[PDB]
Amino acid sequence: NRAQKLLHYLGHVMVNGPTTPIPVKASPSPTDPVVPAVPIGPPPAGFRDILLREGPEGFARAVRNHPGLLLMDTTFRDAHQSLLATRVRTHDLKKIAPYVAHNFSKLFSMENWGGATFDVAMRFLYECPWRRLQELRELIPNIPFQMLLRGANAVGYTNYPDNVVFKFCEVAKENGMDVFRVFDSLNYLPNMLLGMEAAGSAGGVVEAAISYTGDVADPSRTKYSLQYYMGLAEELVRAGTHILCIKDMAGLLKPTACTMLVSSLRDRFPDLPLHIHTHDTSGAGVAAMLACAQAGADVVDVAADSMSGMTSQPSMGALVACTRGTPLDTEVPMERVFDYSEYWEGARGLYAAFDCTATMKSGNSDVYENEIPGGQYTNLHFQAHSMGLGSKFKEVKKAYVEANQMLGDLIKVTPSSKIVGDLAQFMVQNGLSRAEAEAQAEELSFPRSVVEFLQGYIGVPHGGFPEPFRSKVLKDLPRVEGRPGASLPPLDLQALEKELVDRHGEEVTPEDVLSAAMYPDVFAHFKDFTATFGPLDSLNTRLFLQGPKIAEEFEVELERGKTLHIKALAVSDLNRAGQRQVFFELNGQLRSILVKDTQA
Amino acid sequence: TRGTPLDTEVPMERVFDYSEYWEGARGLYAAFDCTATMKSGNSDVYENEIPGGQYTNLHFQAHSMGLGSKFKEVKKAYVEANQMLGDLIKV
Repeated sequence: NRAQKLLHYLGHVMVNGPTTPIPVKASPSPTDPVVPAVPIGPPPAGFRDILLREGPEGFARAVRNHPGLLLMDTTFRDAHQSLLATRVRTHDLKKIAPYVAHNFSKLFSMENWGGATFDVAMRFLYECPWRRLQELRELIPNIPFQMLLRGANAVGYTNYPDNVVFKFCEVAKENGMDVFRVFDSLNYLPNMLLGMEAAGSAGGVVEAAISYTGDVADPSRTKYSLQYYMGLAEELVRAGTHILCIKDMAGLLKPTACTMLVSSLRDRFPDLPLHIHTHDTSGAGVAAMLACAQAGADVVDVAADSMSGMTSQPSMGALVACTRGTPLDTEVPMERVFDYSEYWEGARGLYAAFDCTATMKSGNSDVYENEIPGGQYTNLHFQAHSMGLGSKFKEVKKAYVEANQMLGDLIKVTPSSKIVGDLAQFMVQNGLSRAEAEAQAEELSFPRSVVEFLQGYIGVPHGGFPEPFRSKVLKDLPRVEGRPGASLPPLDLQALEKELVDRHGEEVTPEDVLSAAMYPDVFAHFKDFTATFGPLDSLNTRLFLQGPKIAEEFEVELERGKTLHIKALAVSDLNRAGQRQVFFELNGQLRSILVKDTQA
Repeated sequence: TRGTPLDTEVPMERVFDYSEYWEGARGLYAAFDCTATMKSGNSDVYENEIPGGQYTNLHFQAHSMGLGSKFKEVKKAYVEANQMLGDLIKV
């Protein structure tokens, strides 16, 4: 039934390995983290109260006129991709919410979702991000929430019908999501326009970001000029925004660049709040970060110190220590930060089998010449080292820049980063050179992602795309021009709902429908896997990944009344055809279950 | 130090290949390493005043014998121990 389901799952776990590959021969350490104590009464006041009480622009004016500085935490989304394979369960995260709210109250809001919030939580993690965000609201009625959003594509890598994004924003407002970060990988203006328009139409604060690239301090850089960025900012604010941001996954924000860009932003709008978000990858996050904070910055994005350094965002403890005897007046009890960071350090030791510190043990430099996203850099290095790519993985990264150059130097975050990635992968695995690729490419085959990009689904960049290569490779394929969202006919989601109901549903809800609208195959895989092995989100980290050691007693809580105690007794051996018998002990019941081995 | 009068003027390409070489040679001594034990550079170095060359083997011992939760008590009385020996400049 239900308990027998999870027992079957545990048997499969013990006999086999985990479904997700384990690239590195390592096991979780036997050191559990320590939870500091907090009171039971209501938490101190943050900024969610202002939104629940005042209009959004009134809140923005209050923030702009608020004396000092503010932080907006990000320890749920970006540190995952920057450091791990974005493989941190909600079980570890359902133990901090009482601590932070009852202690921290000056935080602006929280970042929960982002780029790798669905795929990894649908491919290698068997959880539901909808259910992940649904119950996070009841524990923090103190600090609002924000997600990272992609404009043209709703949550995927290719453009989708606009009304899909409309329902996306509507349900995001309905469930408890508070703030949006509207942004698209390229500078295709209609993408940002549609994203902000949908965010406003759904009803809620619209916060926009602009990707930054290159050295804005050098006049030699011309493709993304100085006045280019201010023109973009002016036209978007003319379209109507609440807070402006300068997006940096590459972490190339420089102090002189910092001060000049912040000054330029501040002249024409010393009225709207300025937002910033970056990755302390090269190791220069804090310095230029505080330069921007001193100059004109208002909202700051930071994660915990245990997931700091390396490639992720700057630590909150360092800035609080530096900006305490400062007019910005952080003025938050900073001793609690010690125990919070130490809790997270204790919790980090579990996922030692996968991390960016697997082989590259130190922080990532050379992003100033690689301009690869850190959240994607860690994933690339992880998968390559899983494939045993060592020093030869150096050239795997090397082919990326020429792929960009042949495709034209364009800004890349969600889709285009992956497109250049697998394009360079193919380009280098064929052992190809640039001269012949430019000369002869029509006969040369390419991955379907290259063709999809060349068709024009993502959109036209600022600098355009070369005509000869697309003409040679595309042959006579149809070409999509303008906004593909308008070009793509709107599709009825009611029929998809009926299809999913007829497949496995009778009370299913539309959030499942849109999660399938990500990709139906992964949704079907997840649905069958859950309908086979049992309900998740009651199992520990090492229990999920490594498994319970023999003769070890454990407790798992799923419902309000169903309490159970489990201890592992023993396992049988290969009898005739990989059939094993396992004996488990419940609180008062003891049963033996057969499990099917597959290595024969 | 690029648009500043400090004028580092160091060829910044060879620094890269130096970095990857030193990453390669660092992995040779992979049996014991600070990063392997302590995952990332951390705060709380303020009230501890640990010398740089001592925190390594100190946390080494702490997590080698499993004093993850007992390491905080080591630094809890560290200030009091020093003040018993008098507030001292220590190397």
